[PDB]
Amino acid sequence: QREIESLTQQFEEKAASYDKLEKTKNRLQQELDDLVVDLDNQRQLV
Amino acid sequence: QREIESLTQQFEEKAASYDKLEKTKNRLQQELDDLVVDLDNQRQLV
Amino acid sequence: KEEKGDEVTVELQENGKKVTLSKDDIQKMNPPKFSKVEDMAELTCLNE
Amino acid sequence: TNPNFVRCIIPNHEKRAGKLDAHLVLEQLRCNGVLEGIRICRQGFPNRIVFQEFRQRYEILAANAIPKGFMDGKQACILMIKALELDPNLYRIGQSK
Repeated sequence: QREIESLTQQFEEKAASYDKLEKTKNRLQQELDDLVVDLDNQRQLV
Repeated sequence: QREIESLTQQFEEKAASYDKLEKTKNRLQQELDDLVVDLDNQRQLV
Repeated sequence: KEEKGDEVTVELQENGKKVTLSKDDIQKMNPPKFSKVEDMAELTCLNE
Repeated sequence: TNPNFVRCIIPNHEKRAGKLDAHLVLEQLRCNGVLEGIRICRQGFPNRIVFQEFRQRYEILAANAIPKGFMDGKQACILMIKALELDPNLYRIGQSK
């Protein structure tokens, strides 16, 4: 029972950390795409 | 024992997914930094 | 003001009140030139 | 048919002029998916034209460069696009469009 409780706790903590990472990853992708659009526009201007 | 095995499997799979996400996060940061360096030159050129 | 791990310490400009947010919560400001700008497609950075 | 959307936003539920609930307009804008739509609009390529139409509409700009003899019009389009010196990120050449 101790091992079950420990494993579920570790799984929940890992899942929470994963969820946090996933959100930041998603925003980083959006920022990257928008910066690529900006860079293409600078190339066009030049 | 079934529940122990299930929890360890889920934990290992979650940890593998987390490890993969960590790699992509690291690359995204590098790409962002390099794109900022690119952008910095373009403003000066314009 | 400053940053710490996954978080940022900030002061609201309307009243000077201090508060801490996640680096995922806050969004980048619209520059003065883009104030009331027409087509959303023209924005320097897409922020809700 | 080809639709043209014109989206309208509720400022408040008290039917009042001037007053605006930020959370109402925020969530309406979000569920309308405009923040995602505008991203693909700028990221992709919204204009598109068939190569023969592109040549017949703009050939005047490269009439000295484009050969008179019969061939795949996309070659003539490439020559014209090169004469205009367009950045290759601003367009994409398909088999027809």
